[PDB]
Amino acid sequence: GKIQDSLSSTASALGKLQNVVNQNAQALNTLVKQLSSNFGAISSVLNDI
Amino acid sequence: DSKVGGNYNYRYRLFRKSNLKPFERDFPLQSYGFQPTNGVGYQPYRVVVLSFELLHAPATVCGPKKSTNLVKNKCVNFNFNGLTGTGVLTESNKKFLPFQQFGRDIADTTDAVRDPQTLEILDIT
Amino acid sequence: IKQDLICAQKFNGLTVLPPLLTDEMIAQYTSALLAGTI
Amino acid sequence: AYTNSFTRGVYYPDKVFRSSVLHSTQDLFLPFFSNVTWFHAIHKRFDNPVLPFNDGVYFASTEKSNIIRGWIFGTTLDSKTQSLLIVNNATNVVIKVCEFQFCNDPFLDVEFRVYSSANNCTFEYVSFKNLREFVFKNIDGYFKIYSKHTPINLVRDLPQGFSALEPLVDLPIGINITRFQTLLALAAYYVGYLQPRTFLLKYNENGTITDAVDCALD
Ligand SMILES: *[C@@H]1O[C@H](CO)[C@@H](O)[C@H](O)[C@H]1NC(C)=O
Ligand SMILES: *[C@@H]1O[C@H](CO)[C@@H](O)[C@H](O)[C@H]1NC(C)=O
Ligand SMILES: *[C@@H]1O[C@H](CO)[C@@H](O)[C@H](O)[C@H]1NC(C)=O
Ligand SMILES: *[C@@H]1O[C@H](CO)[C@@H](O)[C@H](O)[C@H]1NC(C)=O
Ligand SMILES: *[C@@H]1O[C@H](CO)[C@@H](O)[C@H](O)[C@H]1NC(C)=O
Ligand SMILES: *[C@@H]1O[C@H](CO)[C@@H](O)[C@H](O)[C@H]1NC(C)=O
Repeated sequence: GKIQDSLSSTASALGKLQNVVNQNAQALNTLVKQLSSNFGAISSVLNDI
Repeated sequence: DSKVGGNYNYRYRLFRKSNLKPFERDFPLQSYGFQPTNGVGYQPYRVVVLSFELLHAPATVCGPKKSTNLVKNKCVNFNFNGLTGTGVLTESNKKFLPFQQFGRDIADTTDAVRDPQTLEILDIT
Repeated sequence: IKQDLICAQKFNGLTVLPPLLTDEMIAQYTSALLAGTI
Repeated sequence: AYTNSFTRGVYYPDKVFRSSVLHSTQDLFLPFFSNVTWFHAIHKRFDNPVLPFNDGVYFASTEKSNIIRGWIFGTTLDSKTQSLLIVNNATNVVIKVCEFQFCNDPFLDVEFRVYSSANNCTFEYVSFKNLREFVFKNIDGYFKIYSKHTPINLVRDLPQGFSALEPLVDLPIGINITRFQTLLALAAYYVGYLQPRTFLLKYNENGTITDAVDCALD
């Protein structure tokens, strides 16, 4: 029963899991964010170029 | 522009304290020696610079291209005011304020457009 | 089944495959192991 | 006088719709909690001084009975150079770019004693209880005006609240502007100076930005 209340009370006990999933998103996020990067060209969009 | 007597109406700023900022306009003024006997490199040459600015803002000036009937539900090649891409076009409830014409996604890629002929906001997927 | 951040990631070719063992078969395995233990 | 500009000077930075997203943008915005200069229109107090215009200016006007009725922009204000005059007179709104010859104290009466001559005219167009937020900006020959109106019930201060500003008009005046002066009718008005700052805007599902955050306030 003490576990049932504990998991119902705290949210950090599952940190080791969220730390995984968050990263799976975060790296994906920056993997999309690099599309906005121009890398030195005159425009960062392909159809513009 | 090379009258025989010397078209001295044309002149250039010979001296200035510091280099001026780009696209700025202002004895410091000396006349050109434009005469018909002047050689190549010394003759008068007219210059016109077309400094068109194209950040995604309501466009108003561009060449002859015939617009055609717009279709929905079927993904096609599209070109709105020079913005070229491919995708489906669907009626969008994303309420652009009267100044917005394009919408961009997280990837800095367009996902919503205002048609230049009918003032309607359309989602692109 | 895709038919938002998730959609923006997906549209650029970044797709997510589903795990073979869905949550139901994982729960069944857990229940089996628990029953065996008890 | 000076007043703390708690949460003002924010405008939509671009013409892109977004919703439920935090967006970072670098643009000439008003820094939060800055000392904006305060002018009054009492009875007695009719101050209409000429204020410098650099890197864009945010204007706020707590008004009743429509006292503030326009603005002038220039660099010499003596017909030596061009100047842009925006007026909302009892018939309509008129904007006009000319080498105007101005009076020492330009004002309107309920008269049009604002300028005495217009030599060379190039661009022309003819169309407390209230609060008007304007943000003026002059970039590469294009003068942009953002404008928002809001009802208020306050006595002698800028309300502490948040409201995004929306663009209304962009003019290709292309003239050099260094100073400005508001036009009064014979209320209170705050002036603040815009700085290049990076901001964080929170779009909500409806697409109207709800929160703004400085990257260098503290
Ligand atoms: C604009 O006017 C100011 C003040 O007269 C002057 O210092 C500045 O050089 C002018 N800019 C241009 C581009 O002429
Ligand atoms: C252009 O489009 C608008 C909106 O559809 C319409 O009212 C107008 O008549 C059109 N003009 C021409 C010349 O097609
Ligand atoms: C604002 O006013 C306060 C109090 O007088 C002063 O301490 C501070 O330096 C001022 N800040 C600015 C930006 O003028
Ligand atoms: C307001 O200004 C316009 C533009 O100059 C002018 O035509 C009109 O007569 C003015 N109205 C009044 C009441 O002064
Ligand atoms: C104003 O117009 C007159 C008449 O064309 C001209 O002589 C003068 O140079 C102009 N002043 C300017 C453009 O500042
Ligand atoms: C969006 O606007 C609707 C209509 O007024 C309102 O009911 C809703 O609460 C708004 N939501 C947000 C997040 O502003």
